[PDB]
Amino acid sequence: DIVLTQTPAIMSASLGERVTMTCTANSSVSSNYFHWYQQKPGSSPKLWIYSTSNLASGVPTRFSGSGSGTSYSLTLSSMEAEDAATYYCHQYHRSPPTFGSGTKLKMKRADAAPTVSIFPPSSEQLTSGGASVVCFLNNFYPKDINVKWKIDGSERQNGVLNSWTDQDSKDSTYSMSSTLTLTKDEYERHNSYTCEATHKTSTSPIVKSFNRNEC
Amino acid sequence: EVKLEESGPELVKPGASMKMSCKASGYTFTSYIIHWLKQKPGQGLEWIGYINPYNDGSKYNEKFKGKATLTSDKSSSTAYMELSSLASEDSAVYYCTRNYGSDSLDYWGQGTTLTVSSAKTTPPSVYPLAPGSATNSMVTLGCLVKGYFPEPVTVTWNSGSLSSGVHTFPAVLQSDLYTLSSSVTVPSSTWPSETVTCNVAHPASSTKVDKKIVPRD
Ligand SMILES: *[C@@H]1O[C@H](CO[C@@H]2O[C@@H](C)[C@@H](O)[C@@H](O)[C@@H]2O)[C@@H](O)[C@H](O)[C@H]1NC(C)=O
Ligand SMILES: [K+]
Repeated sequence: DIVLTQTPAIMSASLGERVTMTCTANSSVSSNYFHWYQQKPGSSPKLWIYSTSNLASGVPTRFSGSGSGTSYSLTLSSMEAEDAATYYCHQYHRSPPTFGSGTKLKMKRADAAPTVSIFPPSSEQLTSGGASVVCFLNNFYPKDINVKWKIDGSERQNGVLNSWTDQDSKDSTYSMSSTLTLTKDEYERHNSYTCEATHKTSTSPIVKSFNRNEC
Repeated sequence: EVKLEESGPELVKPGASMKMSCKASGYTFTSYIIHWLKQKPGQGLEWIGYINPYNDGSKYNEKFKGKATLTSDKSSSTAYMELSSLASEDSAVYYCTRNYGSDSLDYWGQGTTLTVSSAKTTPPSVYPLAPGSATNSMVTLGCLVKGYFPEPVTVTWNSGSLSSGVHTFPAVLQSDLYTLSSSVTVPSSTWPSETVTCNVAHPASSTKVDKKIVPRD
């Protein structure tokens, strides 16, 4: 199980920029049995480069590969939006074949403020004895964001589930969902629920509120 | 067209075993080795072993030679992997893939999501997310998918969503139950005028949900 170390682990590139990523093996591996794969979130890997430098069917010509011995590289002459993905190297010089830890290549783009939307518990959920308040924070960049929940002015930290999408295929922004879940009894003891986002695009939080007396 | 079709997601209890399948079509099954690989969430790929359906010979990662047994059925052009004495760390997506020239992996199955856990298979509750009674040219709606186990769930929308207007968030586990959400942003002239529906499938429990996003009254 020959160790393959990929560097960098994470990197970003603007459109049109040259990108090179490397894979270093702990032992020498024949260039005929060195391959690269691309994987996008939620999908199977795709053969990208075979035997060091041959492009698989359908792979854009802006990609190339090179190397021998222990040092291999995948180069992208011009970063494009559809190239944001994780790339893995693979050696089959010996059994067992092994794969790299991956280089996650991201797309740099212009800053975008989150568009914030808040939703009260559905009448349907309220019959279950639970109550969730949901906040979407959509189409922002960069990924760095902080979300706070306030219940009648006091911060709530317990019962909050946050999840982030990876970069949108089209505009390359991130989105985030924040779900506050309480018991129905606890939910009905308060008036207003506020989700507050802090992001570099605004010195003020971007916020939305829902109050129970308005609905 | 070459296709590798894997069996569905499954939940298995600690200490039991799992057998999953990889159905090959569109080429001569017996002429190509099939590899089986493991991928944990947020990790790279780990090779388990291969099956040569020509001579029924399988080769194993030494790590897996006790736990894994790879077989094939020439009668149905199907390769199988059995994993025995399972524990929580066997939870992963498993791929079958075809060995091509110089042992590159050209065609891949869609993956089988295996969860090993003491928890119970539970179908999702799906809840509509509609704005509170308090509009812009665009309106965001959503659905909240709660209380299910195991992964995965799929969400598809019937809507007038705009460019980069659909976001389905990776599920988060809490206390043996998953929460997932999905948002859709549509022009405000399309809703509540035209019907918007969140369609959720949970293959592990053999359930679906077709939830209409109704405005709050
Ligand atoms: C594999 O290599 C890792 C990185 O070490 C560096 O690169 C290798 C190829 C050598 O040139 C070494 O002198 C370098 O410092 C190691 O961190 C790792 O321990 C190695 N793994 C094993 C199992 O030996
Ligand atoms: K319905």
